[PDB]
Amino acid sequence: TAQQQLLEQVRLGEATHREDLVQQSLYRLELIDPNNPDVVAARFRSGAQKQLDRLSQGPSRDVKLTFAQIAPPPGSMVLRGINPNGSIEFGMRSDEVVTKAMLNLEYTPSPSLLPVQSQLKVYLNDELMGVLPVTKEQLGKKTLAQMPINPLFISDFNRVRLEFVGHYQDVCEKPASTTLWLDVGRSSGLDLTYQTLNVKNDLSHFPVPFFDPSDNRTNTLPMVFAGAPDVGLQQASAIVASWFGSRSGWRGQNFPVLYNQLPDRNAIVFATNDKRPDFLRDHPAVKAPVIEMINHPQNPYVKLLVVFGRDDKDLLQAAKGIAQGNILFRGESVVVNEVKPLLPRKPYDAPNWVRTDRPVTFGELKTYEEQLQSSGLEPAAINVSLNLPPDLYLMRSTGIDMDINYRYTMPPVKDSSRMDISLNNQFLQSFNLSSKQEANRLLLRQGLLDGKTDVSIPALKLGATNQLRFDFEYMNPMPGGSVDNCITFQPVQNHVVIGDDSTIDFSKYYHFIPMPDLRAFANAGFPFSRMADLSQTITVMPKAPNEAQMETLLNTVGFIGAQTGFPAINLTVTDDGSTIQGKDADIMIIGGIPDKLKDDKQIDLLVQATESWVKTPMRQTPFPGIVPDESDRAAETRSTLTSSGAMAAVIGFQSPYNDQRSVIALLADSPRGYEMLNDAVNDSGKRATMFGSVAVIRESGINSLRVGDVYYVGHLPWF
Repeated sequence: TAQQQLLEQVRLGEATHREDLVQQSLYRLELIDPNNPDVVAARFRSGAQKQLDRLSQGPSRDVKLTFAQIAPPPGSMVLRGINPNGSIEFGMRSDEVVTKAMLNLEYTPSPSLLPVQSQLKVYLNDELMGVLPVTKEQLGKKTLAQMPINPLFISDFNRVRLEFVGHYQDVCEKPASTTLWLDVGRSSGLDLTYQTLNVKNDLSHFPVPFFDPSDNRTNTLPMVFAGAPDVGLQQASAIVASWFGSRSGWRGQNFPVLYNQLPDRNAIVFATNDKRPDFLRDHPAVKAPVIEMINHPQNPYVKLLVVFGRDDKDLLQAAKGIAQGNILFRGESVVVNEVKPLLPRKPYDAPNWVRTDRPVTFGELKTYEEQLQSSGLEPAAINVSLNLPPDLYLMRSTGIDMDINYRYTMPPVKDSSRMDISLNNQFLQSFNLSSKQEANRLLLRQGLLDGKTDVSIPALKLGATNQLRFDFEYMNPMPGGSVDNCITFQPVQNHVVIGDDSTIDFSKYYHFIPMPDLRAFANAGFPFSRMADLSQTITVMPKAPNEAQMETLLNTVGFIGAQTGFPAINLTVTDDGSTIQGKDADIMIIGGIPDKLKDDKQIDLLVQATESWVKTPMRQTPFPGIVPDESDRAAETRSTLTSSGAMAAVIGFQSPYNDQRSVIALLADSPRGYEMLNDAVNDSGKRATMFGSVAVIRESGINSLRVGDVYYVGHLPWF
């Protein structure tokens, strides 16, 4: 049984005195079956009296994880004497257990390294589990190696570390030399199998059965309705999708929808008191909004979440309660009472976005403790990734001012070691590390130096996302002395630390951005992401939406709430285009166009049935400047073509009701085109290839362009 392996892991962890493994195993055995006396006794070992009180009272998946997918970008790894460690990380869900795991390697040792002495080691969260010595027959040839992985040592989050220690000379070998290396091919990878378990129908660990942060793959939980949902039900589903997208984050969001059809995976079921789904028939009527989880009628391995309410208002209340907290999930059939309204949100208050009104310390930008430090012969570059609003604008002034406090080891040379600051892989400035020792006396034979630096960056172009990089480049002397009698310096590991007191400020920027620019929409959700809860957005959805339109709306709202750090609890989904007249908000149109906005002549592309037309700009440049050129973006020709092919596009134009407000519409003509539009929307890689004002999505790919009038949104004072 799986619980037997869980208890074996439990006793293994206590034998190794590792609290992380045992705690995860307990969480798992309690998830699968918390009723047996064994789990309550094991929890007693891990207050203590309560455990004694209650004590007295499947399908499997085979996956391939090659180095080309879960390694640094190039995939291939080169291990040297300065960077001999290489890590590969993967995660296991809390509802699945790994039975068999195998590691396959394909490496080529350098021809010059000494045999036997040079060996390659593997570490699965430490726990040295084998060494691979280098023989004479494999000194300079490609080798195939296979080594099993013990399943009992695998936890929720774990990595495998490849340590390469090698030598090429007995005496006077040069460190950091290129003669020693060990290239690891990208074809190498792991080989493990996961097995699902029939977890208990308990809502206490919400939403682990439906979404667990341990899984690093895309979260694709579907949704099921009764068919042709009403306006309020669409709003509730959009709110739930936004909350789930915010919770998932960068994993990827995809919410397929079904109409009165059972799914084949964990899904959310929306069922009012009336028009109940066919499989939910004979469920007793409810008087209050209630949330419960029920097993799939066919197999118990699929867990379904059912949201029940008297009417669409109760469903909206339940969705708003789910988006917020204080629900206190426990057992099943948890009811949601009146939910307090959310407090008003200041613009640009997204939790993910870095604060702009006040200086931001490096401590809050740090995600894990070991991010702001490095060690080794050549310390690794410290990377600090910060998400920024996409409308930051600089108007002839000093840009990002940042104070840096750092600690570094004393360099061997006086005035050679430098610290390099790079933004978006662009060199910014260099600072020389001080030293108090001459090189001539280095052949003769304890503190840590401190440093303070003030840095100002022009930063004309920032973008939706960016990262920093601090490179500490030392000079390491080679062996010297006389030729007949040489002396080699023993390598010493040097540590570089960036203090948390370092602050970065963006208070000298302005919220100005040319429009229409859907690249910011693709990367940050602008302008709907200006309000974290989407309190200034109206969604125009077609009457009686089909599956494709519901899926497109769900995916768009999920990605918008994923780029933003907060769910959209105040989104307003409408059914007709007449109500948006005389309103001050950003209108997002899904699958179609209102007749009043379709003949305003600001539209640069309109796909209607088999006929579509586009306004070609005058001249398109691959790399535009900061200031848009109106002459270049002026329309030149309008060509209309008709064909049976499937196509979709996303366009943006100024709202005809307000100068500041903007309208972005997603349009499709055929179900295939809807499929391609969904795929482009939910895919992060494809969504980053769109810019300008019109972005067509054909089978070849996405070919965007910029055309039309330019309207500026924001506040810009005198100059």
